[PDB]
Amino acid sequence: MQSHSALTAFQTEQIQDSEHSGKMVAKRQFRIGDIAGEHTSFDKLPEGGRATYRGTAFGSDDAGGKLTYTIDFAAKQGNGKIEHLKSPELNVDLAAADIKPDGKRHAVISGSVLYNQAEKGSYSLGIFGGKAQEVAGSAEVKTVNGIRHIGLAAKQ
Repeated sequence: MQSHSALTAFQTEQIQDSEHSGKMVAKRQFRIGDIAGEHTSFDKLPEGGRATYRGTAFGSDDAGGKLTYTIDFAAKQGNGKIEHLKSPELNVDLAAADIKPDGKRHAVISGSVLYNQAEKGSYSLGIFGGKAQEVAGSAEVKTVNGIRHIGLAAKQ
């Protein structure tokens, strides 16, 4: 009828200044901080979208893929779909998987992948070079047509 209301709120290691509340820095607080983008943006990735993760994911057979560049600087969801093989089934799409402050910069991203339909693959793409240079990685995509030991090489 005469009826309305609206509320919302959110923050993380992306929202400038709020960030101080977000990550660590200096605050009393309790037990609530970001623990998502802290080191992983800090590497030197700003709030923005698509960074340049250009690489190649050669198969144990080299029936491997290309690592297409798709990471939102916003948090560094370092993922890249593989879509360039003689068999459509071999197309490995990669899920968007984010990167907590693990071992600092967290030189791995625990991203699951699927062979068109078959989600029997785990990737481990990593970061180094601050802006993201040496996105050194591996996968172990495991199927009747899953050439596990993927040689992941990349440069930007």
